[PDB]
Amino acid sequence: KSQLTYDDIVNTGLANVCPEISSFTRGTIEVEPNTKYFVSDFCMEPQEYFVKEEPVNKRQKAEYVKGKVLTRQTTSLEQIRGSIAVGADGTLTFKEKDGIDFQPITVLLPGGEEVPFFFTVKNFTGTTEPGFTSINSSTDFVGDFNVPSYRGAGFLDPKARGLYTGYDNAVALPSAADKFRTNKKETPLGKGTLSLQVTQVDGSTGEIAGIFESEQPSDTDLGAKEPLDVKVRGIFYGRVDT
Amino acid sequence: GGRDLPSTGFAWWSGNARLINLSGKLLGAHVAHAGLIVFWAGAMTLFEVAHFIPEKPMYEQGLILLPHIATLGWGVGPAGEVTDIFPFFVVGVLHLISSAVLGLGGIYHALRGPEVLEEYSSFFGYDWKDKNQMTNIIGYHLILLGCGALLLVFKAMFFGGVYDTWAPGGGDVRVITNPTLNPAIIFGYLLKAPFGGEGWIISVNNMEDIIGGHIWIGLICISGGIWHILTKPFGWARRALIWSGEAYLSYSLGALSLMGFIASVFVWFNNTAYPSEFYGPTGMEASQSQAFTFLVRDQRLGANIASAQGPTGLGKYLMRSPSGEIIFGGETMRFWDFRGPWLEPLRGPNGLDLDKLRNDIQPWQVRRAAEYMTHAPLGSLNSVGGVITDVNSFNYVSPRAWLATSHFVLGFFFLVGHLWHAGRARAAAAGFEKGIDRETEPTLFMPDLD
Amino acid sequence: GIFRFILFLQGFHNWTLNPFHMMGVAGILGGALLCAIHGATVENTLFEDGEDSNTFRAFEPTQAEETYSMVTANRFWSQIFGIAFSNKRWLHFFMLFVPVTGLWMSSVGIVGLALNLRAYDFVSQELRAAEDPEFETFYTKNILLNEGMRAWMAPQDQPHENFIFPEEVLPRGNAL
Amino acid sequence: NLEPIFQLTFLGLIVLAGPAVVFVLAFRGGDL
Amino acid sequence: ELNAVDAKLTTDFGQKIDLNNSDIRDFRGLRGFYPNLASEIIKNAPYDTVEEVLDIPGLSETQKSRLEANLGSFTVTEPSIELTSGDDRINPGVY
Amino acid sequence: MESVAYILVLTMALAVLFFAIAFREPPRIE
Amino acid sequence: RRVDSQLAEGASLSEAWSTIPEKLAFYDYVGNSPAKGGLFRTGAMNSGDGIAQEWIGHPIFKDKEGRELEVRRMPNFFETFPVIMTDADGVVRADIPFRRSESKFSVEQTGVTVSFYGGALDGQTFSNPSDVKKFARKAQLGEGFDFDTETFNSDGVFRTSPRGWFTFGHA
Amino acid sequence: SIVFQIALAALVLFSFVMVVGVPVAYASPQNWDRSKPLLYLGSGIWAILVIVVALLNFLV
Amino acid sequence: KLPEAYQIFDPLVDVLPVIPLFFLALAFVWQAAVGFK
Amino acid sequence: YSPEKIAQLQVYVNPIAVARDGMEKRLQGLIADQNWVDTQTYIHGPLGQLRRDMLGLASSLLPKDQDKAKTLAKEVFGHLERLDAAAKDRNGSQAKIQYQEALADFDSFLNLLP
Ligand code: CLA
Ligand code: CLA
Ligand code: CLA
Ligand code: CLA
Ligand code: CLA
Ligand code: CLA
Ligand SMILES: CC1=C(/C=C/C(C)=C/C=C/C(C)=C/C=C/C=C(C)/C=C/C=C(C)/C=C/C2=C(C)CCCC2(C)C)C(C)(C)CCC1
Ligand SMILES: CCCCCCCCCCCCO[C@@H]1O[C@H](CO)[C@@H](O[C@H]2O[C@H](CO)[C@@H](O)[C@H](O)[C@H]2O)[C@H](O)[C@H]1O
Ligand SMILES: [Ca+2]
Ligand SMILES: [Ca+2]
Ligand SMILES: [Fe+2]
Repeated sequence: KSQLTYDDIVNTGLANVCPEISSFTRGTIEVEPNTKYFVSDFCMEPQEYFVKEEPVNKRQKAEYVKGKVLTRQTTSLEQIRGSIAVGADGTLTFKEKDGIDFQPITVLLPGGEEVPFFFTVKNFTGTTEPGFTSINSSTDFVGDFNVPSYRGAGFLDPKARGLYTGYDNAVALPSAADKFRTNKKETPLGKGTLSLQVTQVDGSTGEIAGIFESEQPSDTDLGAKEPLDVKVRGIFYGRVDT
Repeated sequence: GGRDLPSTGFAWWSGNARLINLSGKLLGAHVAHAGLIVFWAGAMTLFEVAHFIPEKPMYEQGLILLPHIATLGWGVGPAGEVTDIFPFFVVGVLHLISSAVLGLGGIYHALRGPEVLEEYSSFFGYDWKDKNQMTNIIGYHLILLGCGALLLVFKAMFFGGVYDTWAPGGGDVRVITNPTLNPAIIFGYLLKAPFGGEGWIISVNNMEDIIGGHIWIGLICISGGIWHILTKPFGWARRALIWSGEAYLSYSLGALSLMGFIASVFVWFNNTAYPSEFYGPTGMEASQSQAFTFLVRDQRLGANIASAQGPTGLGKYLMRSPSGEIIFGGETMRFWDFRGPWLEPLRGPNGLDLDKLRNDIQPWQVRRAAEYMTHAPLGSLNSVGGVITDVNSFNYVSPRAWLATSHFVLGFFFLVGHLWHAGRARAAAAGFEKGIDRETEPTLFMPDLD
Repeated sequence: GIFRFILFLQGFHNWTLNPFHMMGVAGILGGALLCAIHGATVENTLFEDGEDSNTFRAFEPTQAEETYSMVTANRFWSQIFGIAFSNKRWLHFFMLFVPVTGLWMSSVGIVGLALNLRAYDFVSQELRAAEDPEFETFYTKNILLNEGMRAWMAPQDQPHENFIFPEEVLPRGNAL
Repeated sequence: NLEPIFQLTFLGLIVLAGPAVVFVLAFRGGDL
Repeated sequence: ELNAVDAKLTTDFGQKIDLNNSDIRDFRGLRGFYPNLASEIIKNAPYDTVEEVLDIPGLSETQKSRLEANLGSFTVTEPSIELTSGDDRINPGVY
Repeated sequence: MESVAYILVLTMALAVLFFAIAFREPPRIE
Repeated sequence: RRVDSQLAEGASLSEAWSTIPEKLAFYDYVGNSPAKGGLFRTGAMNSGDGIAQEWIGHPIFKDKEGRELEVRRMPNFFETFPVIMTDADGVVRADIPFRRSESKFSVEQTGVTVSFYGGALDGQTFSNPSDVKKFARKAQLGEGFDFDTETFNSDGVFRTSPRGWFTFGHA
Repeated sequence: SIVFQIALAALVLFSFVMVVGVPVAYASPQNWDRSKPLLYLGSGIWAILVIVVALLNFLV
Repeated sequence: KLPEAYQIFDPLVDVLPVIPLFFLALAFVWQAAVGFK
Repeated sequence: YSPEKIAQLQVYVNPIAVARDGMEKRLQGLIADQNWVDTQTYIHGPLGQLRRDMLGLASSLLPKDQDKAKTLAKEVFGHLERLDAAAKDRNGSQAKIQYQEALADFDSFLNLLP
């Protein structure tokens, strides 16, 4: 894609694909133990989706069921700017700063349940094990990210109830308008855990690519339901500014 | 030639049908009508000039003919600003004067000259059933039509050029030096799907392709004219077609309906042959300009336009198209195939580029987006611009709206005319256009359906 | 004024949802359809009763003979549409019956609206959307449209009620 | 303005012309 | 039950300009705030006390005097993510 | 189960159409 | 009038509103208007709001400044109606806003309180804006009543009375 | 410059007289001998008036 | 606006584009003169 | 040119100079790094008012170097159009050539500036 124009990739689903380190090398981005490295165009391409089914029993294992994405090639975070900060103890810290760092995704589970979730890396701070002097195959950033509500506080449900907008009651039923717990919308801030395992480094250009595994809650519909647990696996790419 | 119902069988409201086999008077009707067309061109152009305010943009003044002249590169300079009104005036006057010559010739042939040309000349006399001569007429006209296309080519290449809205350093008149002769591109255009993202021939987006197309069109039309003069219709065509004046009229009506629908779509969607600096923004452009305008405002107020999720969960300013391209958010997601010379600088290989959207915006781009957004081709029939719920103080209806609506309506009514004359030509060839014969009604000799 | 009355009945009565109006729409549209199809069928099954292309001159008001072929028309529509009129008397009665019956049915519905007896809602779908915020139909969307119309039109349409609706209480979607 | 007067005068001339031609051709037994 | 923004409206957020939650249009009322100073305030939020809206890096004399002249229009409440997430403090969808 | 009612009335309509076309009173010239 | 006569005699607000017969208060409830039903809202009006159990008493809403506010009542034409409260000289002092980004007259902002006189809630004051809004919506429908919605699995949409059904059928 | 407007006014008035005269001349078969040369004269004079206006525009 | 040498016939120019409508109406006028034969 | 007229020309002289600068700076670099996507975006956006400006300037110059600046301006636009073709056809060779000739003809335009 490095030499492809917009007119060559449009309508082809190559805009939603992560860039790939071509030069197959096992390089190493050397690091001073007390500095900061900017990450310019971070991309995470999700490839696998898993939703924790909630069995009706309370001692059965939940298990993770694969889903099919109902949305199309709109599942990728890209053009993300981050920093790699090095602790005095060789700890590498990934700190995603901004970018196209979220994508709403809807998966279908077997049995006909639609599970949308706010796929994101917002405010991700991942740390490796202390003792690194280079970014290599062993680097694995593990940390928490914020998962904001899938629907904003400006969202309106089909009966025009919302959080800072819309009705606060069931207007279609004047006598029973304050019966429905769904009259109160909330948008609680969720948390995800992401791991970035780096597998390929191109030290001649500062590029890093790897695989990720995310764990995050799904949409709750302004609190209308308990969120499911979603597992996302895929590949990522980044460039480190030296 | 009979000029009454008892002598022709045609009533006054079908009077021009009395000219079907009166080739001289029919020729007169045709030349006088051509005169009407040229008269309107000249007179309407002179009206537009007399009503033209040179500094005010063309699409704000109800102009549809001066934009056509300006696209050809006469009377305008960079960004379409008017340099001289005289070329528009000259175009109008030359059409207006020629109109009189055609009016005279028409009134002559319609009133004074021979009613039938068959006797007078073998060259101009035609019988509808004489396939060789009718193909001769097709050929002579195909050679003049191809000559006209080559006239467009000559104007774009050797006589000052044409307006290229995509020109580097801003839109301007450009002389085309490398027109696209590659038949793969040119005819590939014909093979593109007529849906979003491809747009068939409506998606032609560079003057080099337009000019190379007109070299092909001139060449194919001239070749087809020569072929039709030196050949006769073959057997399969002699067997599948109706050979009569009304039949040929219906064929041309079908063709005209097709071209009218095509022209409607062309003016609505394409901003290359119809530059927005003359025709105003396309509706796709106005929507994208709105999204862009508030992208810039909110970014300047300090918002993160990349990571700002909207109330639905999709990005408020930026999102991904179903194929992943970075596009503008909101309902404008539908117009993400829109290409415009003020937008394309901010597009990267993956779509809209965050680095460009955060550092390379220009005041002319912001001004252009504001102007295009406030000139969205939305307006009322009495020319109250903007959305229909707005109050009466903005006098504007886009030229694109006028042209598209007009040519869709004309295309539809000409499809209706095609059906009217094609069915009538078929019935009249078969001999039951005047009704069912009582003695030999076909259904009386057909078995019952049950 | 009539357009206002029409929109008022939409926004306050959900008159399009009323089956009586629907029967009226069916009657008026079917009346138009019957008019167009009878006219066209008759004009295109005409007997060749004259020499001119102007077929209108080929009819005498006192002639005893039908001016168009009912057999040909019947076969045409039987093979095009599957069924056809075969009795002209029933055809012309049907042309009266359809629009007239539609006007009567719509009038019955309007009489219901005089008392605010409206087919305004489907309670099943209102109860579900009340309980299930993921549930949306075109019906619920039209309900929302009606609430918007009512709130934005009442103060000016009913100036005697002195409806003071401050801007903040006016229902509206996002942005728009 | 005298313009509304001139526009209406030209328009009246043009409006009368065609009917005048038909009237002259009918009065003088022309080939109507 | 009240949702969180309605409960916020029961507090001082409903009376005065809230430095941690009020959108950029609420600063239009103070002369010389919209857009630049309101932008800088919204960018350096949250604030623990109103007084420390004067400790924003890079502020000049005019902006400091302008903030001090209007300290009594300002209140500080806990940042509610129902008014901040998605850059709602710059564009809540109100035109 | 209201879905069953809706499908049943729609099916009755369509079946009436089929019978009215396939088995109509044959128009005869008398 | 009956309340004001008792007030003129010397009674207190709670004593005067206690003179109001529940039957009289019941007639002053929009759910009993025959112009609130539906063509296919079948059956008894008890299948809608429910069986009326008791008058909850008369709400008096006051802002933080002590201005007496009245909820503007739902007219027969409206299926839904915005909640608006006006003071004595007809100036809107409170409402339940739809958009709260720019709201200015919210119950929460304006500190509306409601005190009840007579009925079941006699001598109670509600300051929690949730319950004040609930009672404001109740006041929209006129005098407020407790309902039993279980006996008939009442759905919460008003029906019309035998008056309405008779008129419909005979017209 | 007033001579230009004189020529243009003459063109507009001769144009009206010809708009009147052309259809009457072509549809009056009994007056054809008298009206053919008048038709030629009108056409030639009209073209000359157009050319004179053209040139004067280029002289003023 | 028209060039300055032509600003005289401006009211004539404003009424020129309509004339083909008058041609369509003149067809009917002539038919009425011939009695719609 | 009178200092007061020199001032009136500045309206146009400013964007022209900004353009001349970036052309020598980023454009050269873009062409060097063969970033054709960016070369195209640069000559259509940052330089997207170059014609309106250069010509406005030329028209506003004294009626002696006016046409010469006009002819010079048109020359640059011609080279920028060949830069665009070259970039669109990934032709690094002609791209460098057109860039150099555009700057030469841009240099001469600037020499015609009082
Ligand atoms: C584009 C419009 C158009 C044109 C070019 C024609 C042309 C023609 N028609 Mg048709 N017609 C039209 C519209 C048109 N018609 C419409 C709209 C109707 C319905 C009302 C008819 C109804 C109709 C009937 C019923 C008949 C015709 C016939 C004819 C033919 C003979 C005309 C004749 O003898 O009239 C004679 C009329 C006159 C002498 C009156 C004066 C007409 C002149 C041309 C006026 C010109 C004025 C103009 C301003 C002068 C400018 C001069 C200079 C500046 C150039 C002629 C070729 C006849 C035919 O078929 O012949 C066999 C016939 O019977 N037409
Ligand atoms: C392709 C044709 C076309 C198009 C797109 C336009 C477009 C425009 N013209 Mg132009 N014009 C045209 C033909 C056209 N005109 C013709 C033929 C004439 C000669 C009369 C004029 C004379 C003219 C003048 C004198 C003026 C314009 C003006 C305008 C502008 C405003 C239009 C307006 O307010 O309309 C109002 C809309 C209507 C009147 C609606 C007309 C509805 C038609 C009649 C319906 C017919 C449809 C269908 C074919 C009927 C067939 C029935 C049968 C087949 C069953 C707009 C840019 C104005 C302007 O801004 O100038 C700068 C102006 O002053 N035009
Ligand atoms: C489509 C248009 C058309 C057609 C096919 C004809 C055909 C005919 N006309 Mg007619 N005529 C026309 C337009 C047309 N005319 C016009 C506009 C006028 C007004 C000036 C006349 C005036 C006219 C008169 C007065 C007479 C004819 C006659 C004739 C016949 C013999 C022509 C001739 O001398 O041989 C061939 C002639 C030539 C080869 C030389 C002329 C070619 C032209 C003048 C030059 C090229 C045309 C143009 C300038 C270039 C392209 C046009 C542009 C729009 C692209 C023939 C049937 C005569 C007739 O009826 O005889 C019985 C006759 O007396 N015509
Ligand atoms: C206005 C221009 C014009 C007209 C009226 C004609 C008319 C004719 N041509 Mg000619 N032709 C033309 C231009 C024209 N030609 C040109 C420019 C060329 C050069 C390429 C030719 C080359 C040519 C050849 C080589 C032949 C003809 C033949 C014919 C005859 C029958 C053609 C036929 O049945 O078409 C109808 C078309 C078909 C039956 C083909 C089926 C195509 C299917 C239906 C797909 C159609 C596409 C779809 C429906 C439309 C999509 C819309 C979009 C593409 C615009 C007929 C007299 C034939 C003949 O008899 O020669 C004397 C013949 O063999 N023509
Ligand atoms: C170039 C195209 C073309 C040509 C040459 C013809 C030619 C012909 N047609 Mg066809 N027709 C066409 C297009 C064409 N038609 C279209 C597009 C339609 C669909 C609407 C029809 C529908 C049609 C029918 C239904 C019939 C014909 C008939 C005829 C014949 C007699 C026509 C006549 O005397 O009209 C006389 C002209 C008039 C009576 C004037 C019509 C006035 C209309 C209503 C005005 C249209 C609106 C106009 C733009 C003005 C709007 C402004 C308003 C504010 C005033 C003649 C052979 C007749 C036939 O079959 O004969 C064999 C016939 O019955 N045509
Ligand atoms: C004037 C007659 C009349 C009136 C005003 C009432 C009024 C009432 N009845 Mg009684 N009732 C009546 C006659 C009447 N009834 C008759 C004749 C019977 C015997 C069947 C009953 C049996 C009955 C029972 C068993 C019950 C009532 C109940 C009720 C109450 C609720 C009404 C309701 O939900 O309606 C609903 C009405 C409708 C939904 C209207 C239906 C409209 C039809 C379907 C339209 C169809 C028209 C046609 C198909 C379209 C024409 C097509 C065209 C081609 C011709 C109300 C007080 C209920 C109640 O509360 O009792 C205590 C109750 O349980 N009624
Ligand atoms: C450019 C020019 C010109 C030209 C012009 C012209 C060309 C003219 C024309 C003219 C015309 C072209 C006109 C006409 C008109 C028409 C009319 C005016 C008509 C009317 C109509 C009506 C009124 C109708 C009626 C009726 C009838 C008849 C039928 C039946 C029915 C009725 C009764 C209704 C001139 C010279 C000025 C000069 C300057 C320039
Ligand atoms: C040839 C004629 C026959 C037509 C073809 C038949 C194929 C159509 C399959 C539908 C038949 C019913 O089969 C099944 O129905 C249920 C009932 O809603 C659907 O179920 C769906 O809706 C229900 C409720 O709305 C949800 O709880 C469920 O999660 C969802 O998937 C299934 O998606 C469908 O697979
Ligand atoms: Ca606010
Ligand atoms: Ca004028
Ligand atoms: Fe009939």
